[PDB]
Amino acid sequence: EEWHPSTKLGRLVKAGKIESLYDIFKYSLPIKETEIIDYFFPKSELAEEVCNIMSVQKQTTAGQRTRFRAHVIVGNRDGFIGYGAGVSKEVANAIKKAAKNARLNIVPVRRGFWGGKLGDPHTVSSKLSGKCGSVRVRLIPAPRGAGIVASPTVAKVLEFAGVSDVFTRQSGHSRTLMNSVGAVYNALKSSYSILTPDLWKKEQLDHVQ
Amino acid sequence: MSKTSGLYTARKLRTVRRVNRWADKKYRKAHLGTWLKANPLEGACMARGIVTQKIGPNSAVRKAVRVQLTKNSKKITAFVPRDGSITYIDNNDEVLVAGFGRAGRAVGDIPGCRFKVIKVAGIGLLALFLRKREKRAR
Amino acid sequence: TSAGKVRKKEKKEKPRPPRGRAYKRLLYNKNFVDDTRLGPNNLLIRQK
Amino acid sequence: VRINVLRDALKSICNAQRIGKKQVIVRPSSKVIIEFLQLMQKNGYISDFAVVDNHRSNRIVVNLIGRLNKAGVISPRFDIPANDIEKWVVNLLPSRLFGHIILTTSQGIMDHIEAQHRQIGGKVIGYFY
Amino acid sequence: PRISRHRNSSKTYSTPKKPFTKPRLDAELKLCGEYGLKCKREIYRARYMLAKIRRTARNLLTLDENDIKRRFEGAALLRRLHMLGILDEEKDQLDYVLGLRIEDIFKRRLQSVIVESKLAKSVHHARNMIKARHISVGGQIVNIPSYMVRISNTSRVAIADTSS
RNA sequence: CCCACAGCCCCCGCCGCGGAGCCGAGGGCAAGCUGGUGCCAGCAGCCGCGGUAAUUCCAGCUCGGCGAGCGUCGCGCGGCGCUGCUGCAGUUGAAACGCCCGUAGUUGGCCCCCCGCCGCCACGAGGAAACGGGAGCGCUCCAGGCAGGCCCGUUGGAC
RNA sequence: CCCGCCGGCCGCCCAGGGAAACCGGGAGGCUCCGGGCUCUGGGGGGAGUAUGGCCGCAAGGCUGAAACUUGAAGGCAUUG
Ligand SMILES: [Mg+2]
Ligand SMILES: [Mg+2]
Ligand SMILES: [Mg+2]
Ligand SMILES: [Mg+2]
Repeated sequence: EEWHPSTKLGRLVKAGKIESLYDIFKYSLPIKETEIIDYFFPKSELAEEVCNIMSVQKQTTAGQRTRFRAHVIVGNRDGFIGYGAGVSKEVANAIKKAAKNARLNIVPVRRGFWGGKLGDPHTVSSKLSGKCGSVRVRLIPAPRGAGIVASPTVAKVLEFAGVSDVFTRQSGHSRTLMNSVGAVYNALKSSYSILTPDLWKKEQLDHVQ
Repeated sequence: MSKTSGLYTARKLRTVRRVNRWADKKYRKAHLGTWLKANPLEGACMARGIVTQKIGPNSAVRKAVRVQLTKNSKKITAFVPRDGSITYIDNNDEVLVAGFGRAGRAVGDIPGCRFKVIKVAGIGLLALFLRKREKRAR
Repeated sequence: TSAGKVRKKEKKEKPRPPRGRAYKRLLYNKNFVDDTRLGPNNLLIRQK
Repeated sequence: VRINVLRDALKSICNAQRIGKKQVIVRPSSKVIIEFLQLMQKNGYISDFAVVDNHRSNRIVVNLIGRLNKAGVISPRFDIPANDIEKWVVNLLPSRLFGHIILTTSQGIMDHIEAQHRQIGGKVIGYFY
Repeated sequence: PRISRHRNSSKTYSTPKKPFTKPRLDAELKLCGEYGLKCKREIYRARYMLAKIRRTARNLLTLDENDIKRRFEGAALLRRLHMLGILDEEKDQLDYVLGLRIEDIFKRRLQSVIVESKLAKSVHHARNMIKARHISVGGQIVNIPSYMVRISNTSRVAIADTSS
């Protein structure tokens, strides 16, 4: 009936002990419950899209067995993006599984300024690259008002991630959607793990949490 | 590493590129000179010729014609696409012949045909198939 | 055997569309202000 | 045969940092290496180093403190016009905010920011960030 | 040769590299509806102008603040933008220029100033009135819908003193 | 009014013709309803359709794109990091000479504190304009042109 | 005997890399894409063919096209 947490993190979240999702990301805790992300997003701010739907067959003694694989992304257009996949005998359940998996894994996207620092960040912090299969992606900071220079599929990810200006370069067999989306996702995921001199400041740890 | 990278090695790079750029089929076909001589159209957009005979996994016979170019005197076949246009072409009628979409190569399921018929007696085939004009003068 | 063997209704005399920019204005009220989807056979059954 | 001492030194340094060591050894002790290391130290990437004499290409020891991500050389020293630097900056470094490109000029070894300030150019040695 | 051979000429607009793209079509139609635009060449002209402004701003921004060329070109560009009214008076930094959009260009059209003065019932009504020659920009009647009005003349756009 | 004469633009009075086509609707690629024909006729740049619902041929309706322009043919650039200096690949996909010596050629460890020479960087002179960039000027705007106002830097045409 | 150094021949393997099989005494330090030198390749056939040149007693070797044709040929791996 109601959401009975099955994890310590879920229980703490049900209680109002934790106040922000950034309070979770800072310690790299794995997420297993989909109820945790709606609690921080009660109004369903997160978007959703279905990138592709393909049919996969398996040869058997009698004819063929078919199945469906789907890819889904979600984001609130403000520094949060997630990618997930699902496979099932029927399209709808595959889509539900893909959406659940995409919601489950989510990462923050760091943003920065091109030259002049005025107002909110408008592009990626610096150069970012990702690799999945044969596909490679490069993200280059751009000036304000430049739009998104990329293919329709990648631009959808960058829009759902909350970016406005960026140049992109692609390599490999880009017609394989899964690997392109995975490469861009990995590049975005790497954003917050890249040291920059402003973060050289030496901070002492905190015993709490 | 593999390639030369010294500060005084531009000559070798130029020579290597000059030699190796002849390996591309497109560059060869465009800059070698054989195709231009072997092409009965000699680099022209389209040609004016004289028809001399009508002939024609899919199993549909396509209607074409044998033609001789006025300026060249070599023989080729050009295929009349639009329906009902076989009757609009009569033996020994001046025609203007162009090419298909793929320069040089054959197009579609048609074997041994690489051109098109677009005018007869000076009237566009499209203008006649839609009844805009008429060939009462021939 | 005879080519063109496969190759009558009187045209329905109805007013021309409003050309110029009014055509754009006609589309603007077509879908947004006026109820839409489009392409079903049953939809034409409603139209008839 | 050995040619570019600076390249070998930088590669060794990066490999050592990758596994998070603290001290490295580099056989060559050229002046250019010394100026490169001085610039790195002043900018805050490698802290301290010492040169160990032996009459036969002295050795040098350096300390690591993380921070450094990449550092390389340009094997054929190009010529960089004072007014033609933004293209190299964009092509080589991750962002225009941070990073240092080393140029050797008639005025000594300096960084691309300093040369841009003095509106002069020269030859490029390497980079780091 | 004839003297007519030395008369210069150039195009003034660009076409999108990808034509069939649904969001672009919808946005262009929406902009036409809010500005009553005839065809899509006007949006292309606007994008051309915006691209020129942005490229100039970029080139000036790469240079040092105390560069004589930077000072000269930025001052000229700022003066032109302000006199046109596209950029606000309170802004005088080249950085703000990169944030300009074609909508600011549209707002300074003759139809725009006509409508926001409440002188016309609508953009279409404004255009039809402009054609009939009932409007006296400054002291001179103008029948060009796309005529752009500067700040110093916005208060001076009136009805033609000769119109019925 | 202008014009060597005439036109033409523009100004003035009278009467007052409101007209859109070229492509396409399976994917690339934005855009769907009946009647025919039956691997025939035909479409199709590629995949493909048509052997009785033909979502692709032939017609009607409907719909989409651009627009006084639209479509077709050939060439060049881009697409192309499929000519790769920036910036390709070389175990198995196409590709390391059977091995050694070796000349032209290319490449060459470290070190001297100030001299001369070469390259190198910056500045400068000198030398055609147009084109291109670009300061200023409301040809009704614009494509353009170097004008123009009154009390103009010596009005200006800088660079 | 066991503790080391140099050089050589081998096996397994953490990272890392790669389409993968796998390599790991590199096939690592590379789209974060610059140590030096040399050679080779640019969809598949026609074809290592024709015509010339050189070498060789000969068999043959080195060098080495075009017209024309064609929409796939190939690599590693998965289920039957
Ligand atoms: Mg092979
Ligand atoms: Mg490389
Ligand atoms: Mg290749
Ligand atoms: Mg070949």
